[PDB]
Amino acid sequence: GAMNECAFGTKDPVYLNYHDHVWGQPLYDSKALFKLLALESQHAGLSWLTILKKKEAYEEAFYDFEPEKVAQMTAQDIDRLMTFPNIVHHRKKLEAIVNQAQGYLKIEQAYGSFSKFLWSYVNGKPKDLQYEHASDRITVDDTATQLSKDLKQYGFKFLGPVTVFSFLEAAGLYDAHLKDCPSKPKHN
Ligand SMILES: Cn1cnc(N)c2ncnc1-2
Ligand SMILES: [Zn+2]
Repeated sequence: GAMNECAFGTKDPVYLNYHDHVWGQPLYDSKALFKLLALESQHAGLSWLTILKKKEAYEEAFYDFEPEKVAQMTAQDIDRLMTFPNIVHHRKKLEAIVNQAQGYLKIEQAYGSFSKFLWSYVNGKPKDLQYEHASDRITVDDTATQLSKDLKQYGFKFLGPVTVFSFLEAAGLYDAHLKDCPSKPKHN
């Protein structure tokens, strides 16, 4: 039915729990948003479920994505992570998270809150994309393109427009659930 169409055809409870409890569900906590963003940056070349299943390994490797701690990681820390089990052993991908954490800190210095910075891109409330079929879905748009360009100036890496669009859907700044999906959030 609708949930199958909405949730990328999966019957995996890990992915379904993610669909129901995280994906497209508005998230306002700054450190939690950073986490989703950093995980999205690890996707390219792999399946998304692959990254999802590596989440706990990443949390251990990156101090539960606490940006103050991640931003201080050294080349020697990355050397160590290249053989840490069950994260993606892609050196630029791992280095990118450290750079992202530095950029988060710069944003917070200028704007107070990474969450307030991000939510501004949708005027403070979730944009319902109003999809009816999975075939309606696009992979990038103007807002994601702008946010991608803007993050670069603060030192974020591995976050192109398509990747940022995926993050907006995941964080619930965009609601990409189908109209009849039982997990579609209510809006006001
Ligand atoms: C298919 N899919 C579902 N959820 C996400 N967060 C994703 N990121 C990249 N691709 C994704
Ligand atoms: Zn859904």
